[PDB]
Amino acid sequence: MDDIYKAAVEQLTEEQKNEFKAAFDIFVLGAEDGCISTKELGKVMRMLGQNPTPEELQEMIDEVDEDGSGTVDFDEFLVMMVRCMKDDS
Amino acid sequence: RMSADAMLKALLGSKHK
Ligand SMILES: [Ca+2]
Repeated sequence: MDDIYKAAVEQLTEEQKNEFKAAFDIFVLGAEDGCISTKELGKVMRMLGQNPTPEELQEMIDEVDEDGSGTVDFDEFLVMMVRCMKDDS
Repeated sequence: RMSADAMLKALLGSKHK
């Protein structure tokens, strides 16, 4: 196999990053170091037109947690975007 | 949950697409 996600990330232009950087911030509005733990993410949901629970939210974090830290970062989050590039399944 | 497309419209609907 290969890395269709890790590759895209590196192959990102200021045009895209500039967008991702947006959420990253709102996804960590109130963080201590600069990560996510639902507490912050969920905050956006309510605005996104939804509101996931703290027990499930983890999914949005475990979906891109290749460190075992629990929180998402510019490394894990970014990928969280590539995985949801375009819907064509 | 939620597609980047949607998270890009709400969270950051401005300066997008
Ligand atoms: Ca993590």
